[PDB]
Amino acid sequence: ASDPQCSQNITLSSDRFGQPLKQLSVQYPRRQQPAINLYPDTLPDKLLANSYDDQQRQLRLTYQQSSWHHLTNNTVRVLGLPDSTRSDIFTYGAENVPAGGLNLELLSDKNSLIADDKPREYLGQQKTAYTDGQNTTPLQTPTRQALIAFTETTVFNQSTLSAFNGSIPSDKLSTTLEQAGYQQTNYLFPRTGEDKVWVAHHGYTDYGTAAQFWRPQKQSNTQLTGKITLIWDANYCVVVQTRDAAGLTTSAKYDWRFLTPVQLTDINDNQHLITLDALGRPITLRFWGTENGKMTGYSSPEKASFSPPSDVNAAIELKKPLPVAQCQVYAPESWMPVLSQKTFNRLAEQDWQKLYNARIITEDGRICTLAYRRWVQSQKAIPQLISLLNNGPRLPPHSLTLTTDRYDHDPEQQIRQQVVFSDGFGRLLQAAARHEAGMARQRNEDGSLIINVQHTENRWAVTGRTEYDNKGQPIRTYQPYFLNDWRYVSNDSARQEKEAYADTHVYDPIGREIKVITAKGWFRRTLFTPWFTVNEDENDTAAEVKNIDPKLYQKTPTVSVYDNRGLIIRNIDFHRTTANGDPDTRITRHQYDIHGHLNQSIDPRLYEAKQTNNTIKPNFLWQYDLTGNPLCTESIDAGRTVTLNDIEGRPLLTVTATGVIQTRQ
Amino acid sequence: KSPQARISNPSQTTQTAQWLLEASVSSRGEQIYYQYRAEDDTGCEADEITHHLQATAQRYLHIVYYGNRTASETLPGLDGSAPSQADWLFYLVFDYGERSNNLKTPPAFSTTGSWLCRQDRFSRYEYGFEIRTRRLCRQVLMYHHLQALDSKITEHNGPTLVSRLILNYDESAIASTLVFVRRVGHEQDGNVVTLPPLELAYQDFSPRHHAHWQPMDVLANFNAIQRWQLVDLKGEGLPGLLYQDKGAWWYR
Amino acid sequence: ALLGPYQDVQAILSYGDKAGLANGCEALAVSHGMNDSGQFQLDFNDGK
Amino acid sequence: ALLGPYQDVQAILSYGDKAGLANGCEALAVSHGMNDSGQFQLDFNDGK
Amino acid sequence: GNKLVTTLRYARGAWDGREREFRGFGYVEQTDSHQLAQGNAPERTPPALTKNWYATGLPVIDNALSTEYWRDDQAFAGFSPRFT
Repeated sequence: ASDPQCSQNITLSSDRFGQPLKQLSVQYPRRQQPAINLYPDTLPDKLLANSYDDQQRQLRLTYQQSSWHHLTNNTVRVLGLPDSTRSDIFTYGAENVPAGGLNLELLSDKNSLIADDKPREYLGQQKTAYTDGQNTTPLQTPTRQALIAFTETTVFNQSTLSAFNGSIPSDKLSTTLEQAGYQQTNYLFPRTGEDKVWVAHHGYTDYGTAAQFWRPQKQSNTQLTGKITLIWDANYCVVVQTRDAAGLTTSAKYDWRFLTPVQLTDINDNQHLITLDALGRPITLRFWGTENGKMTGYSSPEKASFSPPSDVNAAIELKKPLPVAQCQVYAPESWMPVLSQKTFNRLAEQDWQKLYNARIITEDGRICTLAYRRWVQSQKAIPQLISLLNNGPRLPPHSLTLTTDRYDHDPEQQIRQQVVFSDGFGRLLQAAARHEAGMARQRNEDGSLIINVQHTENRWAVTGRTEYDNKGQPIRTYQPYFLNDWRYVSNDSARQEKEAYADTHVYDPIGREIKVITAKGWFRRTLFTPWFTVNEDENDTAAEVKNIDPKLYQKTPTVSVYDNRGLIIRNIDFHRTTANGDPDTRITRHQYDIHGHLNQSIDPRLYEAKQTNNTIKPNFLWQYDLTGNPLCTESIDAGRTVTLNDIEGRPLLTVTATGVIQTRQ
Repeated sequence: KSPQARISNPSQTTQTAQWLLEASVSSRGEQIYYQYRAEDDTGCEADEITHHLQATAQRYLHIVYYGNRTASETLPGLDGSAPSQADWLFYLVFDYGERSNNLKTPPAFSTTGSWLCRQDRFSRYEYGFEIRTRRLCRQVLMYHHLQALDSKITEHNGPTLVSRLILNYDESAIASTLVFVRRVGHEQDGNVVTLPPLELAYQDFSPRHHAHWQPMDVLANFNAIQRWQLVDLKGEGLPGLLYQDKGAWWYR
Repeated sequence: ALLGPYQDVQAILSYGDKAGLANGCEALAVSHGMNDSGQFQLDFNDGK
Repeated sequence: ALLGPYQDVQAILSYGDKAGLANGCEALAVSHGMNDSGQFQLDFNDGK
Repeated sequence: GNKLVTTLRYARGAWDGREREFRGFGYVEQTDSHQLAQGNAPERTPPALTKNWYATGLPVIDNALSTEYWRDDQAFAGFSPRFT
């Protein structure tokens, strides 16, 4: 009922095209301890007591400024081309939140927490370097095609230069940043008294001309990396033959019915090829190439021709010396019933056309559920056709993979067979692998599972079997087992055969799992509150069965306590050495800052020492750049390590806690 | 722009009621041309002929031409002269009874089969003239100009079918709906590859089988002969029983 | 709304002090219920 | 104007300049509006 | 054999009148229910309700709708339409 976490997004301003020129995101402070607790439930007393922190009570106002180009005239219009943005965080206390909270009119007030230009912590900015493709120099007015030369973002400023701390001479630092590719420039949305900041120029693209359609020709993460290219096909819609800075190339061919690449040549000129069927589905593969200059492989289709079965069982029956690997038999209609063709032909002689026209039976012998039901409801049905349909087996939509590992047609190794089932929601239901002869679960032809096992060559390891709630969550999952078949068995029998093992998943309305009920006879359980979550493990939950007396683990959940940004600031553990004693409440503490990077953390032992002796440092302290990179880590156990990466995201140098300075070429 | 992209009064072509997309181009040069076919007497029943035989009423989307073989930022509508199939790489085609849908082989892009009239026929009058629609689309299908894409393909490749949707309709004459949809491809050797069909149902109606009677005891003494009127007053959405007395109204 | 067109009212309206009235003017027949009168036709210009 | 369930409306229409106007013709009753009059039956052939 | 059932409940609908069209419903409830198969569990994901309120663009309803909201004395002031 009370103590909610609250968040509010406010547009401060927008242009004539509805673009959000000024924006604010607000994270409200936590309410103060009420006279009456609403959710002590079954919690340790300490969980409410220790749930309060300064980080839950700061008013966070994230402020953003931006602009877009809008190109207009009587014949050409382009709207919304962003070219700039700036972001900063302001922080205020509870005393800065008026009754009723914040809203736009208050925020637009001349004395507003933003409006009178109060201090704020800079987070970063971004700019888009637009081009007409004929220039490396950015346009100040992007063109109709809005082609982009690169994008510019901030990485460092004076607060992050500070972050390098000692052992990093400032001369070397500015020099290194230039070497690393950072440029030092102005703010897109400058403010009085501010200096220049370091930025990265990245995501570079060169473009072709209108005649080639406006397609990219070359690209790089940055100017510190190799520039790579590609070839456009004649119709400029297919990427052909990419080429590395190294001079390395690849190549590919497309299946023009699907405009989908089917053949690929790698940098060692090796071949990889897939076949597509009529619907564009991948059909096996072949590959070949040399080893130590010696040609091996499954070879090309004209030497290694292949026709996959449509019958999934025929595939199961294939032998070792095959020309291909990973053969794909798709039976998307395996769920569809089939009338035995012969019994049907017998009945079809008089009724085919009725069922054909009624769309009960399709031109390929499939039976429609609706049409069938309509015919039966109307009493135009024949009992013999009804039984034939009911007799027809049905398996969830299914496909089979046949993996081979032998080159050419040189046999030795038996073919790996995998079966995969999925439902009509596109969720996977189960899969199994073929194994060597041994004991396996029996089944009835009608799909009933039998828990008992008998020896067979047709042994499959069935795993991952899942039943779902039809909203989006699994509800029942099974332990792996061996089946004496490959075919799917019915869930009804799976559930009656209680000796089989599976877990049950209970969810709240959100989709969060609340309770894991297991085969073990125990469960996992959790509580969600606006400030913390509680995780009860099996020893704790096992207390409720009412081995080390569960009383020891009773009411000792792990609790994660969050700030008002959803970050974890405290972890509460409960230490008991005996069932008959009181817990030592052990709280690990975490402090986040600026961007939400963890600023520091400390264990409860050193923390209580810190409380009486200020000599104690957090177990860990961090400093970081504007993208959140951990430029420096300082530890009570490991000393201080500093690392500086270039635009690419890789170190040019690092300094160990022992002062070893390493650099990279 | 062009007449095939318009809905207008048959007696006066200048009374255009509706303008239909004819062409589009993006800043990247990609562009699309939209070809429609006007309604006409195409296998009509004698009654259509006898009672309301107007022709170029409803326009139907026939073929959408996309995949620009040449680079240009010019809008393909140009001067209203329809482009050649050869100028485009891809085609979206709507079949209104032109060819068989139960072929083992794919259907042809170009045929001679006529459009077929449906039992379910209807018209609109809100534009001040009669706009007759005589049929529904039987199949949606997509084709690729394979040689433009590949270059080593036999010339008759312009029309390669890639994929089609079979549409089965409930032709009750009074009304019809789409009942089944199936996605089918074809192999180059004439094989049929499908995903199972999507089945749809609509609510049944048959007064012959479902008519039922109940006494309206609740409406006792209601009588249209006197001062009684059915009307949905105060709250509305369902008529109550109004009685207009001399100098007073009463209402149930 | 008491009755439909094929139902009749049997009722009589009367006045207590009939002493000043002509014979029969002491009462009114009621049989219709819709602005009715005790006579089949009403005419204010009737001589009676 | 609007009326409650069975409410009538009362009013007198009159001419304050009565001269040679016949006795009682200086005023008219109103009870329901709707082209009302001071007569239960308006009859132009009344003779008066 | 599991079935997911969902039901809607409508309220506060209104006609525009002036432009002869329907504006929509001021309020619609959505209830979900996991009518799952037997042999699954003694405990199931519970039913749930989504309570949605919408502008009809008709203050006679739109203002009234606030009276249907779940209450919280610590809540921030409710929102009002802004015109500029």
